[PDB]
Amino acid sequence: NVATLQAENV
Amino acid sequence: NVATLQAENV
Amino acid sequence: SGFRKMAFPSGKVEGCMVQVTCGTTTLNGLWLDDVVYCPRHVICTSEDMLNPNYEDLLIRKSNHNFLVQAGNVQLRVIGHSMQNCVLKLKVDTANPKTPKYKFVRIQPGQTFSVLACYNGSPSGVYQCAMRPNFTIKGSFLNGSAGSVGFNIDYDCVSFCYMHHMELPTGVHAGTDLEGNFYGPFVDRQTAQAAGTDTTITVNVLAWLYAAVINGDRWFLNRFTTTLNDFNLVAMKYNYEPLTQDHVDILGPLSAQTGIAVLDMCASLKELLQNGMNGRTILGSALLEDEFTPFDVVRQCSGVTF
Amino acid sequence: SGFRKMAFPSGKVEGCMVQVTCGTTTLNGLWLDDVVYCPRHVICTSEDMLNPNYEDLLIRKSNHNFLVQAGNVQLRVIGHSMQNCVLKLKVDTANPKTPKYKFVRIQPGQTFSVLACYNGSPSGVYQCAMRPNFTIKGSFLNGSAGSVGFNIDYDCVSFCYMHHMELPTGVHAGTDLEGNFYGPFVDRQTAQAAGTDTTITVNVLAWLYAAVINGDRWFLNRFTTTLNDFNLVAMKYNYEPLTQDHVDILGPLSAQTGIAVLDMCASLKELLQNGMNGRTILGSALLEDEFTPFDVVRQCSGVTF
Repeated sequence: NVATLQAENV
Repeated sequence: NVATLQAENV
Repeated sequence: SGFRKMAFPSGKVEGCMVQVTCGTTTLNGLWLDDVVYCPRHVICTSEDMLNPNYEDLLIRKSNHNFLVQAGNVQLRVIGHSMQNCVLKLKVDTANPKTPKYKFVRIQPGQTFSVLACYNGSPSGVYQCAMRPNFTIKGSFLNGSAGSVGFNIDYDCVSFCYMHHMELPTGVHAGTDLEGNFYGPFVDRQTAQAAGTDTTITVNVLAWLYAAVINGDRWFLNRFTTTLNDFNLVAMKYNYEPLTQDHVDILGPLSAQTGIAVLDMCASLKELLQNGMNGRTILGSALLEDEFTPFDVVRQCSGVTF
Repeated sequence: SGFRKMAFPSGKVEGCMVQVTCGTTTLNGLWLDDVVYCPRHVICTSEDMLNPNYEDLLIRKSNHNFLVQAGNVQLRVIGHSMQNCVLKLKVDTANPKTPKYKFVRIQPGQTFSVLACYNGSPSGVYQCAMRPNFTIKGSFLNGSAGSVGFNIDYDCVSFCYMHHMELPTGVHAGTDLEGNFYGPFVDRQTAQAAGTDTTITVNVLAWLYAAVINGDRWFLNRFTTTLNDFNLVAMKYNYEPLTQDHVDILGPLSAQTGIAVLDMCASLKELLQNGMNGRTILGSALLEDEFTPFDVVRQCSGVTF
């Protein structure tokens, strides 16, 4: 349950 | 209580 | 994560919007190649909108009666003709910002993005659905006719709607880009009513799968149902009947979450018979029906254009 | 008539979106003039995101480590530097589609439009609000960082947000265009929680005036109240306190409908103490708080750009 840095693809 | 043709300005 | 009413990027459509003035009447036009498309009631005066004969009104006009403005430049009209309820104004210049486009007509329950415009200038963009009674619950003021609804696939803009009028109930009516109205509405300022609307059931289930994907599972239950027992409850709550094709369309979302469609239908059955009891799904207290299964897959998989 | 979550036209912002790759990490960048702005965790590896020192990570990199792509063209990076949490990549070409723009920082309760992007390509546009806990309830997946929030006034794009991360609760955090985070969030993949959120009261009243403008008046009552008696009830229901400036901001909508603000506050008091009792306001069962007073005036008066 930690934050997510939203990089890479998709 | 009739329909409105939505032309002219604004 | 997260789920919002997301509209398509409007840049491609913005470059095709012009202002069409005829007399004291003005509205928005769609400029693709050397043709400008606009609703035909631009040739109407305020006193000529109760019972207008557009065939008579149009032959009473010349090319010079149509003021077409693209920004500062005034487009020269060199041809005019009527196609059902739209006007095709041939101009001497092809729109250099013309994208790969299509003219499609959508089915009730399908969604699209609206670029509300006034005087040819875009004012906002929002998402809409074609209601089962062929109306749309939009946001339109006087002078918004000629605004278009559209979808985008890859590079191609699929134009599917053009705005025309507002019904007395506040809902709006319009045509496809060939000028054929959606539903039994005519472009006269007369008393007109839409058929009673129903809830798009397959969209509610798709929106329920969107909630499961984003961690909202409080409505799930161990129970299942058959397509016939669910449809008997859907009819009582003014929901559209669920077909086997609907169950097949929801296939991807069903496998991605591991929830069978008929199992999800049992959750909808309970929500319809018991309500939500102060709870919310995806930040809403009502069952949302303006998200197609493709809309959910698009938002939750990050498809770009 | 009608009221929707309407976002600004995204065309001006679409022309400034690029893809920034550094190593195996890629995200979206904002290209204005000869500078590309992107979140700084693009210089991070998957194993270097729990406790990263961006000062060390950045001096470990050269200009040739940054792959900047604008469509098919690869932009040549000729300078790089850090500004708090964003990266400024100087490139040899100025963006020819650069609009008149601004870098502003907004207050909690203000709204803006988000252009969610992936690999530099726009995927959708929706409306958002800066929550009182400095989070936003967005729709973002992996690879969406670098997407920007913005408002548009006349011809000027006021950039006010850049996307960075998603909190464990599903809400999202980010910075202004100078790289300063909104709220007490840092760009580390660590356990982080936002402060408890509250309802933006002045927005709910503005949304109530939008309902009155569109024929929804079932919640109106003959009663009035004082600012102090209303705020005592607002605090009990986790609403923000209403200030005299709020009453002054709601002035235009108050005079346009002939409903005093304190009279409208009495309707909100009743809705909070009694609920809606199966009713809906503007097609919603919840009191909407993501519409500023300007948002209502913009939608209901047809302001274009």
